[PDB]
Amino acid sequence: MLTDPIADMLTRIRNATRVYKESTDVPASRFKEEILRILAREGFIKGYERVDVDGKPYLRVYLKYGPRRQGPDPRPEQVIHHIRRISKPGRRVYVGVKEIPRVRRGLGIAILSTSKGVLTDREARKLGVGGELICEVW
Amino acid sequence: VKELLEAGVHFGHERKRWNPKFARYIYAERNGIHIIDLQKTMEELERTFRFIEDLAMRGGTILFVGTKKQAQDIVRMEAERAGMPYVNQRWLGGMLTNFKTISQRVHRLEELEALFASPEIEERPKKEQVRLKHELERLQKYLSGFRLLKRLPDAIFVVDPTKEAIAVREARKLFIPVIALADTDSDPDLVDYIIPGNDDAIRSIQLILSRAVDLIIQARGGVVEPSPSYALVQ
RNA sequence: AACCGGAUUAGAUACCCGGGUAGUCCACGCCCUAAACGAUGCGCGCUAGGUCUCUGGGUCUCCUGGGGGCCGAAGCUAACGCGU
RNA sequence: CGGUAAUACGGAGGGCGCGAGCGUUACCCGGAUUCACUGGGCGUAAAGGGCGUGUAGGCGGCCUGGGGCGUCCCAUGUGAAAGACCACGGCUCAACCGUGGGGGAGCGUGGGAUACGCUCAGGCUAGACGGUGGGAGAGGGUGGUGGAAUUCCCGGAGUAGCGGUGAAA
Ligand SMILES: [Mg+2]
Ligand SMILES: [Mg+2]
Ligand SMILES: [Mg+2]
Ligand SMILES: [Mg+2]
Ligand SMILES: [Mg+2]
Repeated sequence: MLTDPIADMLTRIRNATRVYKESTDVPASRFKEEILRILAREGFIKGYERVDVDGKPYLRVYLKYGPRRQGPDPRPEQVIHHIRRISKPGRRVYVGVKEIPRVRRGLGIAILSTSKGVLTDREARKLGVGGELICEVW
Repeated sequence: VKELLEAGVHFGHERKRWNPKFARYIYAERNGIHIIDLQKTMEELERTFRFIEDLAMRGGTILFVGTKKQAQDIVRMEAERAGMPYVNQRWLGGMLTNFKTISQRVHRLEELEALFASPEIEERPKKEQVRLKHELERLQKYLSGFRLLKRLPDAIFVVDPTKEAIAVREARKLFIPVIALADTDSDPDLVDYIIPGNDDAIRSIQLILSRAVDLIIQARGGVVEPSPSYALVQ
């Protein structure tokens, strides 16, 4: 049926970015929109925007890459190196402010859903809340 | 005088022998053939001839490589209509990467120049006056434009890049930029500077490859005529 | 199959030859195993292409489905390979 | 390791390591991400059930609203002493000892958040199912029927072998 929408998305982005595509549709939800803002705000993507495709709501996603590169294999470095579900339908992961992960001594995100709303780790830490630990990007 | 001379007989090439990486530089598949977008040839051309002009005016060295049917001869002309090195018959294994070694061929070819002009112009146990004088045929036939190259080149300019990808391979291996005329045969992403065109039409190969050799001297004055290149253009 | 003979062989409870019961076939009822093999559980979403082919549909060079093959981007794999 | 040149056995000299000890055996955690929550795997290495149907169970699309069980936050209670930890003392040092400090999950209680998961109410149509029209097929069950071949029986004609093997019987 489509068991995890959030993961599907996290993956559509993993997959597209690895053949250096410019854009990617994902079928649209509010919670999906949210994660994308944090993604955009921390400059892992250029951004997103709604659309309609065959009568139906998608969110186009504008990926972003490094500069073309030197020697044999000139493929760019990649702005999103690592994106990964953590809470999952078959095993939900919840953490309190005291146990929030510090992805990659600082250089990394951990998107994280709380009662104050969807938030990065430092956001959440400073707001002092924890929650369902959605995923991590670096 | 470009623009119209491009769509002369030099625009679109092959069909379904294609690389999808080349999808951006195509106008359309009409008639079952691929017809390549000219506007984007021009765009790519400036960016390419800029690289060329600058390398030249800083007094560089572009190594030319065309070993295919229709390039073969127009290359040894425009190479020397520019005093630049070329490879023409056979790209050898490590011209760039075993360079120091492939170079002791040139080293020892013109050690024979020093016995075609010698007190040995008519003597030496006379079955060496072929063995040697016929060894200088291999050396002749191949190291014609490679003999002038004395330190690794500054660019390389390829005619068909998929045809000649064992060169390109080594270029990148040494960070030597790669300028190529490319078409739908080919994979852009490892051409450093791209002339998206027809790899095949002799009209095309000529139109382009020569006009690049305007620049190479017109970055130093004394530009010549329409130049010796219409081999049997018909 | 078994078995009864003819051979061959150092022997030949075998391979080769001549016969031959159960069985192989049909009805009904049991057994429930296999290199029961794609040695690859089922479902869904995503990620270049080329080529051959079965069956649909369209505006029928070809396009759009559903199946069957090979080659192979990215990636994967100890490797061999797998690769819409 | 040892079969006449043994740094591997036994003694010598010498050397290395610990030292009032040094070795040995047993048992525990370790290294062992070798039961893999952190942290593993299954085409050919150990490993996909012979196939379906579907019971319980696990899991569950887009939008809105109510509840606040999951989840998060703040207070507060509990969390004995000893131990562990950081200090500062006392036996000439230390071992030992003492004084003081600092923490903590888990659980009760009061208050709060509602993004996610749950639940309740209502909505959508991209999942699933149905309608209509059309298609290919050695998919299954029942009855029936057709021709080529072998074997047997009757008839004609007809004669000395046939069959079988590597060769034969
Ligand atoms: Mg028999
Ligand atoms: Mg363990
Ligand atoms: Mg199976
Ligand atoms: Mg089922
Ligand atoms: Mg003291």
